Amino acid sequence: NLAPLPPHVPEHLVFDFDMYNPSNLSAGVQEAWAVLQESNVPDLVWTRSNGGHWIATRGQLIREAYEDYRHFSSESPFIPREAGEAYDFIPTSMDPPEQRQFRALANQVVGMPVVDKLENRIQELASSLIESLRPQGQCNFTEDYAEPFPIRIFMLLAGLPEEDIPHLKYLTDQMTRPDGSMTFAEAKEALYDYLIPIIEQRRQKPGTDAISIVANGQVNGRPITSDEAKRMCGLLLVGGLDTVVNFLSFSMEFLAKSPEHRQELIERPERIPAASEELLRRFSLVADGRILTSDYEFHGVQLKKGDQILLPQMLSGLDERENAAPMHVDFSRQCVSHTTFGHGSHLCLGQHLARREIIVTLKEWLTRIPDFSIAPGAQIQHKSGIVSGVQALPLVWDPATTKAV
Amino acid sequence: SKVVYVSHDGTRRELDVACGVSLMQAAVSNGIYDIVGDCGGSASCATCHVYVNEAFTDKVPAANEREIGMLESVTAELKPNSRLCCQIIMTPELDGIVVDVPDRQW
Ligand code: HEM
Ligand SMILES: CC1(C)[C@H]2CC(=O)[C@]1(C)C[C@H]2O
Ligand SMILES: CC1(C)[C@@H]2CC[C@@]1(C)C(=O)C2
Ligand code: FES
Ligand SMILES: [Ca+2]
Repeated sequence: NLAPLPPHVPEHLVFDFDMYNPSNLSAGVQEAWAVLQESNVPDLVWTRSNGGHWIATRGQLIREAYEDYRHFSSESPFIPREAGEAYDFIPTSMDPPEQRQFRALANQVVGMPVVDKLENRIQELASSLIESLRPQGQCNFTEDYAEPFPIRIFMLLAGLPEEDIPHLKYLTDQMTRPDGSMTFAEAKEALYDYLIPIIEQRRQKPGTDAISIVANGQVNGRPITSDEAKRMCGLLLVGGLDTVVNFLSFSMEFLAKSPEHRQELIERPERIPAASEELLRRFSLVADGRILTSDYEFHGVQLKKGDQILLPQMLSGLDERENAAPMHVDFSRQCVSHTTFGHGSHLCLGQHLARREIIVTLKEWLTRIPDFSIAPGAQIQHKSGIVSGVQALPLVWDPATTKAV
Repeated sequence: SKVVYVSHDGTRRELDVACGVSLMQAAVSNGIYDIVGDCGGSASCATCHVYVNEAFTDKVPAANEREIGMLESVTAELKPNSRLCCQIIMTPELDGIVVDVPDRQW
């Protein structure tokens, strides 16, 4: 459980925090993480939990470390270290200059121009799902909307058949919500095995879908290999699933408890993009980090080569030094600052797709089901980790209050 | 205030850009696709490169060390008036600012 204090860490910087089991979780995950920002806690602390690691608790430090990949390498970005053992997705673990090569190629797949023309399909997918739930007066939002929406968007983007969704759901679920029935490495291998024949077929018969574009791309001044292609195509899938499922769940949990905020977006739909940015701030959910490349003094703290440092994307936006009254959701918030998509060269390459998914969901949901609530007697349970989330979200509504459009 | 973005081909687009918003953000928000903004504005990718019109170069705050470092690796021609537009923050003093967008970012 608790690792020994390395000789260079002074006892006054020690703090009790398990990122996989924070104490006040029942209050909600973001609340539980905000203990790290209580009055006298240092900007940079050490926890004995999860192998032992640093935690930057404040936005200023988090941003700074993310902007310095020479001292803070992505080669080992996960805590505990063994959590990324069989993790080899691209380009998570690369620094520039190579990481930039892969990002250039990924930008051809999920860049702003591609999302903009993709929007009509995203809306149709969201609308269909929502209209199929509407008459029921109930759903589990996480399984009934949050999960199917992003994975169908991926099938569209990647030119893949709907009949392949159960298999892909299963594999990515095994990686992310393991059953015990299969290791992460087995599930990863099976995903790559699904991808790689499609990769090779489309390198020789190119199309306009994401797999064709990746398969035919150049990195480092030469053709992308099948191995590199599968390892990045794998993350274009996995990257877009759990984060979206869980972020949409936190948002809808919030809206289900906030009839005035719902009413704001119903009466003024044009506020939905601004509201979405404030929800990204308030319900930020990712927490990964970096590894020290050399001994380095940072903000008065001696860090050693090989130390891991958690730089939680979640905390920047909750930092009261960056946003006044950080737990308050204000759709009119003047200067919304967050690092919910990360920061530095690794900032989410899918950010524009994510925002469109968020914005479309909120507009297409609120248009049809403006009035909804948590199921009575439902105990809504958060989970904490590298991607924190909601286990389930039973919603209920009176169908008399809904509208088909 | 207004910003004018001149594409490599001479096409000019004029945007209303609010105080405190970066010229990269305004470009990416309004379909100026020749500005990519891949890193999301922390002088980490050099894909928001622009040439600031010399009428405004003594009005824009100078580029810091980080921006100067990041500019080293722009893929279009680096010029004396090259800036990362994510590092140019709109203010009323800059109303009218013209920037030229190179033919490549990646
Ligand atoms: C609310 C939704 C999302 C959130 C909060 C989010 C958050 C993040 C964060 C914080 C990172 C950086 C982690 C690090 O620096 O080590 C990241 C990376 C990444 N994301 Fe997202 N993401 C979201 C949606 C998406 C979507 C929709 C896609 C693709 C369809 C996607 C694909 C990726 C990929 C490929 C990376 C790796 C980028 C790199 O390492 O250079 N994400 N995401
Ligand atoms: C930390 C990440 C957000 C990043 C690397 C992961 O596996 C994520 C959990 C999804 C991916 O985009
Ligand atoms: C938790 C994760 C999101 C990340 C990618 C796979 C995963 C299960 C990890 O262990 C690292
Ligand atoms: S947007 Fe990345 S350097 Fe400007
Ligand atoms: Ca195999």
